[PDB]
Amino acid sequence: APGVRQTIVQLLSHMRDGKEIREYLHRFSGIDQERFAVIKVGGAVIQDDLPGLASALAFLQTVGLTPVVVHGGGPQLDAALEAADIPTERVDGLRVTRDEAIPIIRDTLTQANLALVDAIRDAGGRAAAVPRGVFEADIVDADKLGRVGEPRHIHLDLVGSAARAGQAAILACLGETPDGTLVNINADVAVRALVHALQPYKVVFLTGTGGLLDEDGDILSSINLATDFGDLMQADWVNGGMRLKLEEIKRLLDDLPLSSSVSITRPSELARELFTHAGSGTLIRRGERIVATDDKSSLDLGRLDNLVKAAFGRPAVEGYWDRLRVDRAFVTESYRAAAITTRLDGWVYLDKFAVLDDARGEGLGRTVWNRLVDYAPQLIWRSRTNNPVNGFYFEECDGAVRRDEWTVFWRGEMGPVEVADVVEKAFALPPTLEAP
Amino acid sequence: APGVRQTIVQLLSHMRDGKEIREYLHRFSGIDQERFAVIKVGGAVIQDDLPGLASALAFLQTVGLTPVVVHGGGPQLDAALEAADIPTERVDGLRVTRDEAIPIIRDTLTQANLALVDAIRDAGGRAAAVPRGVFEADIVDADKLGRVGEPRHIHLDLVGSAARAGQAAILACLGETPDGTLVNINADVAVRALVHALQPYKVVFLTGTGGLLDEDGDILSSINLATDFGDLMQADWVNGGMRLKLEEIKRLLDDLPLSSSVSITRPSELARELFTHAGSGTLIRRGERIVATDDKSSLDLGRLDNLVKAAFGRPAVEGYWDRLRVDRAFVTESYRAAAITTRLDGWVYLDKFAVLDDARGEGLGRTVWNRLVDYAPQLIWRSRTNNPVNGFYFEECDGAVRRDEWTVFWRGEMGPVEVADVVEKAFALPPTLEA
Amino acid sequence: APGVRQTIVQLLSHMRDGKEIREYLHRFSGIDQERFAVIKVGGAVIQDDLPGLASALAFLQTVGLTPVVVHGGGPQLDAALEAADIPTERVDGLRVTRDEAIPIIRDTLTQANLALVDAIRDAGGRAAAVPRGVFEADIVDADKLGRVGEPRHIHLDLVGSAARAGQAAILACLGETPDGTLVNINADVAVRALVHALQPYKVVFLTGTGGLLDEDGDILSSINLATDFGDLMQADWVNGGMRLKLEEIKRLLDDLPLSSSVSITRPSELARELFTHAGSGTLIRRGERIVATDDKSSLDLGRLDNLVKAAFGRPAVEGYWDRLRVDRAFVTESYRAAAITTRLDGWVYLDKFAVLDDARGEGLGRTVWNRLVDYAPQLIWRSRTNNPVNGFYFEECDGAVRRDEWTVFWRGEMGPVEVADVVEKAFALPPTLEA
Amino acid sequence: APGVRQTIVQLLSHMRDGKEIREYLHRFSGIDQERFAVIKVGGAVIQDDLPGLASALAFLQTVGLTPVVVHGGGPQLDAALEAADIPTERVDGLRVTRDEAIPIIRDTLTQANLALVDAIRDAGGRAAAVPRGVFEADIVDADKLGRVGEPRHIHLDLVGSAARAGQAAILACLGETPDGTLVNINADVAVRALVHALQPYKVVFLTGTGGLLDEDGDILSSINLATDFGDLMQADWVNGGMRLKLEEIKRLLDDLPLSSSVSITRPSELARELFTHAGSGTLIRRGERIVATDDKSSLDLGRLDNLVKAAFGRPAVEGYWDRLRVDRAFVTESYRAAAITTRLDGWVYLDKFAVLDDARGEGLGRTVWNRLVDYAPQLIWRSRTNNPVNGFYFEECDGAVRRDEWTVFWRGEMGPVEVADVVEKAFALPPTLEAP
Repeated sequence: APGVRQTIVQLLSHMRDGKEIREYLHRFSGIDQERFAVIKVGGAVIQDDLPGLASALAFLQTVGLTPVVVHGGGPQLDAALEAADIPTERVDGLRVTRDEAIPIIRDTLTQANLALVDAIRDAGGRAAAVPRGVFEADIVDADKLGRVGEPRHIHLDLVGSAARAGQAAILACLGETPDGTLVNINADVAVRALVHALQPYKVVFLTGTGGLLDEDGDILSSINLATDFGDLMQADWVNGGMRLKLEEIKRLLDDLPLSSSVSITRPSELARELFTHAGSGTLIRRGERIVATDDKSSLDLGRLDNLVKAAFGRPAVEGYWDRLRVDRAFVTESYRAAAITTRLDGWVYLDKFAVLDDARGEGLGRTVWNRLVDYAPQLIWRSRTNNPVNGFYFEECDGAVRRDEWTVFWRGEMGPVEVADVVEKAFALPPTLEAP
Repeated sequence: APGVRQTIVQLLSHMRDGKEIREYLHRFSGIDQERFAVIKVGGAVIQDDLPGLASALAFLQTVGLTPVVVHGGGPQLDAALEAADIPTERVDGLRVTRDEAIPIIRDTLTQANLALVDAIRDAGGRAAAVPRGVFEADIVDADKLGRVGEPRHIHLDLVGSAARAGQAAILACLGETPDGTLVNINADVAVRALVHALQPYKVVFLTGTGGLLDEDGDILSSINLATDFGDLMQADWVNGGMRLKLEEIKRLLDDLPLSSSVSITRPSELARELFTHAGSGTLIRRGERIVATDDKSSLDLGRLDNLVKAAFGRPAVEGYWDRLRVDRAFVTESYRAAAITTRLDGWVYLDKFAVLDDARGEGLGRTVWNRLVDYAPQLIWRSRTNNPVNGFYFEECDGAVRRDEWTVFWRGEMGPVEVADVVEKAFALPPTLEA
Repeated sequence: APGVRQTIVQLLSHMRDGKEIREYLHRFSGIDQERFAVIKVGGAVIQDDLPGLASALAFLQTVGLTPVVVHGGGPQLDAALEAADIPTERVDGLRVTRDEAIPIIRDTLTQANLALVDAIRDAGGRAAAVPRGVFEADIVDADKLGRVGEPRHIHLDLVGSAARAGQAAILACLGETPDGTLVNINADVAVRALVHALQPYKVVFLTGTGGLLDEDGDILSSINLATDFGDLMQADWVNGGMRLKLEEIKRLLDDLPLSSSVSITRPSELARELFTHAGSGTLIRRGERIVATDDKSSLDLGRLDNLVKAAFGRPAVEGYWDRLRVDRAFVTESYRAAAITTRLDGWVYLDKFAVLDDARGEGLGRTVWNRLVDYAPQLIWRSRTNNPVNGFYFEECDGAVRRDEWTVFWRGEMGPVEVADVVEKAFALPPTLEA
Repeated sequence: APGVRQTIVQLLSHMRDGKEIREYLHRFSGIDQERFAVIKVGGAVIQDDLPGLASALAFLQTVGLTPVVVHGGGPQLDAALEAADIPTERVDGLRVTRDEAIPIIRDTLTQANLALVDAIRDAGGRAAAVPRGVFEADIVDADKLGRVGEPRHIHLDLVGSAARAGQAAILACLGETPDGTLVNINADVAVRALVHALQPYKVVFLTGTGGLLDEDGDILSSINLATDFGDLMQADWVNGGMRLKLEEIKRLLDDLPLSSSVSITRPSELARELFTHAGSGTLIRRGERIVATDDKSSLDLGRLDNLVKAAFGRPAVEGYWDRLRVDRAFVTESYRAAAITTRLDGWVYLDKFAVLDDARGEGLGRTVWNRLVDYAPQLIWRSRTNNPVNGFYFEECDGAVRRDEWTVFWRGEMGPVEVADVVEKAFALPPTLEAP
């Protein structure tokens, strides 16, 4: 194994979008090599675009990553079994495939599966086709739904055989009960059980839609279940469809570490989505709630002082928290990220902003900032010249002001005359953390 | 992938027998994806010698060849883990595995199967494990034999997915009826159906035995079903066992092109057997019958002169064939191997013996010799000292005689005084090929 | 050899900064055998960090580049094994090694040298150790300094024998007078003579220090001898040490083509320094003086429009240059980097700033900025929000102002109220490049 | 290291001339990798045939072998220093190179050396040029011979650096005294000291002559110093030249294990010489004396019975050695190989022929056979049908006779009538070793 990595990495060291690939490699250097990625795909894409999914899969595996790919044959089977016939039966709320449809789906996927594995190989990747035997599942209903079952135990045995070898495990979605009765698993129950078993770092659904949509119909650049979910279920414009995947993605992530994430995208924007700070697709985390409030008394000072000591590096001076006045407060449920407003000549003033190393990487330091600006469109703050984080402040503000030691910033459509006054004030505020 | 294929020629280009690999392999340009090779193995070898088969399979695939390997779990299943949980195997005709044994064989082979695929990768080969879903088979008997079935249709779909990628398709021996009923195919019916479907160039069973035996117990260097089979079934020393595989191998080849062949061997002699003109193991063809004749006139001279020019390397001098007298003639149907007797002072005398490089390797040069000695127990012939073949002549004869240039031989329980005369004649006979 | 060269492109073809290696390397198609790179190192690094230099050298050579490395044994010889047998080094001008120290330095470097070549091979590189016989040198002083000499003629014969084979020629720092008298060249005179002989494109000293320092003690991101040198010698904070290497590096480059450049760095920042437009270490060129002017007329417009089309990517609108008013103009001699001031309400205003990709990497875009600020302590300019350069503008300014599309900047100790006016002007100024 | 071998060997397994290359590889698998081969070369070959030596060297190294090559510049310097001048001085009995010739030979060889290393690389091999620093040597005479010295200690340090890397160490023949005085070593003293230090298995001198000559002028297919040497020094036709190399080669081998050998040949016959059982060049061993005699009483029976028990596998029946009559006896000094003649109806009869496994491989079983036939041109013997050694008997005889169990052979221009009688006798002789 330590053979392909070294160079594939001495590569990744110098690039614009490199720092965030070599490290996946090191993390899953070994053993959790498949713990890299799960990836679902609706029947359509593989059919109408056999070639793009394929071009994609071969980049992850060559980089050291390991897609463990799963596919259904929505459209090729959905339509191919009507050519044949006896296609209708969807008993409870989803598809019943009675004894007659068994041989079709085998033969179809298996056809396609290879089509995909070979499509994968065509693209320069390495992969193993693993189209039977992954899902042990119990058939739970004999009469009604016909011949459909449920994932009870997972033989990861096979995937690892492909992966260990640097192959993308291309699991199709069929299964065998443990006595052998071949069964059709609708792929979602499959993906879960699977994501469960594997604990990948990322899980993606490839569709032709290739992004998800807001009220205005634009692509959705991230969700945060932790906060967003309830609302999100509960809006009309959110069409029937969009409430359920969200149900399911919350479980998928509710059952993985948070360190996990998710996109849903079209193959073409696949590149821009995993490794950049904008992108084109939906990434979904569970992320964490933010706690708000104007009520300095509802917050844990012992604990926040405990938050602060770790982010920056100093403890607040004595008698300080008592003295703080305070306008509005944002603490994410775990007291590892927080934002605080005092006031000044009417201007909302950012007093302290502290995000622990773990929180920034989860992309949380960043949700925080967001309720803070939704609430304060006109905002002033200051900052040490070296706080290497200054750069994010310049990217976001509509104002700046630098002296040797300190730099006062502002964010709002104000003209400097106005600003100069509170700003002058801002340079004058004293240091809140002790000495240099 | 970069370093592999290349660092295989400018490697085997600095040695003596490099032309025979390029020439059997290039001639083995039956890529046809996987139409390369089928390969049975008895349960035993994988167990007691996981490592050998494995070392072997990795040479074919890196060379450009493509073993499509298949395996049962004879001993590992026969014994341990079937005897462990004390289930026990029930035989009616051959083995009945009733509903109880299903989970064991899956779980056992599947174990071992990966054991082998990983054994394969351990050895530096590329392979895919294809341990379920190749054999669609019908369970034909419900009550009696329990849960056992029969190959009706073959999804080569899988093998080609491994092979196409340069993987040794390592199909283990289980199957699914088309409705799904998991079933135990006893491997033979599997291999046939399979070899049927595939039409490989070569098909080899691997066993501990690693060779097959004659009357005297020595390894058997080739058979020729075409001629040998009838007798071969019909000899007592030929033990019960040895009659049937021959029954089956006749079918396997009877159902493949003749261009096909077959070894049965232990991993260790696998090297010497495929690509050399001696070897160590059993190669089996169907070959062709030879018809026996004294009739110079019933033979194709234009064509034999065509056979001779290729074996040795000179053409017969003018007016020769017409001149040739001829006591008796053996040509294998294809005019690529032949043996000819003239006469001399009563002694049957080998005049010419030519077997083309292809025929030698098929083990046919060698059937030819056989009717020739069944017919002439007392025999004389001669030969050049360098004809590197000489060794075989000395292994066989019961006489020799060497002078710098030529060497007269004889094969018969005669005392030199008798012999000396025809022999002296033998040295005297002139060269039949030019300078 | 098969797997190496190839598994280097379809590898660095699936990443963002792959064009800059292909483009500095292909542009670095100064194979000229070894005319690739020279590389000094102080005794220390090889000792305390045998492994780093080593990890480094193996990247150049596998890439197609060819480090011709040279080494002294500063610390290993200075201390241990010279202090061990208690000989001790005698300095008159710099170091005298009288007859007694000969065997030590041979034996020491030669040790270490292999240590490095093997360190090199450990790292997956290819190299040849070339630890005697490169420096033919004359011992000029017999009595005083003891046994020390001077490089008169260079046998590159050896280096090319290692390099031609894809070996990092690892010349250690000993020499033989032409009659044979083994001699200790203090390495500098060696490196010069050597860089002289070789004409590499780049030449780098490796030290623990791994960067060079300014007044404030920060790493120095580039010098420009052409302009900087005089001042540079002539500053007190510039400590004794820092004046001389600069003396020597001026000569080294004064004697190479300008196309040459130079880092001085610690192994760890070696990556970021050669192939990026920021980096971490000292790059030194001779660069060229800039002459200072307010005379629009003394500048080559056809040629500047030629400079501008390349940096940004649009051409100026018609009748423009004629229109341009112009307070002051900085063009580096080569018309590949330039800065221009118009005016506005009294404020010097940066109108255009264009540095071609080549100039940036030479660290020249950056000298330019320098006379521009020495001249205009109070300065205003503007900029697109995306011009990925913006960051440098924010690192420098003492003012900013952002709106969706554009961003007005300023650099001076002014209070926003003053500024707001010219700034409001700044946002108002129209685009100078088309759409 | 275990990287290049495996395949380079799975290669060598099937060939006509293969069994005798893979094993050199295994022997010198590691560590004694340079203990593979030394190789000298006269100035001429590298000049007039830069390309052949070169084509040669690259086959050994690619096969796993490791030539450690040494060269002088006989002709290119011999002639190039007369262009210059002051070329004459050969003080004792060989060449004096006074202070003036130092810079020439450096500069010449070093030129050529690289020429050879590059010639080596041109040929597809891997090599390192190691043209200074191998020979530490003392200059022993200051005034007379000018500036020439003598090999006192050997830094093998360098060779191993090339070899370890799979390079053919191409040592040129210059040296440095330990204080540094550059000196010219005439290459022979160099080769010895070197062969000494290295203990290679084979050592070869490449010349344009490319073989050595007998009385009749034909190429000499092997010598055996052990026996041949005294005579060999002592024959007139043996010209002045041919007595001395033989002096030197005896020392070279007298100071290496016997397991060693030697050819002297032209590059073109280099292929046929190391790996076949004829060849074209001279191979030289020390080999071992053969002891002869008709005197059964001068031989060690306890010991021969000790020889016999190991070769075949049986001990002679009781009272046997006493009974043996005996015509002529050949024992090589070490009692590990022997040949014995009794008589029968006048015909010299080979009674026992036993060569221990070690002796056959030294090629000694084979010298033995040779005095035995020089002495008995008409010879009869017999042999078991399976004694796998039968084949050598057929290659050599001018007669045969096979029955199921035994086979009677003869060697001589006799007609079978004559022979049949002693032969009939031969089949009738009883087994000398006990039962099957």
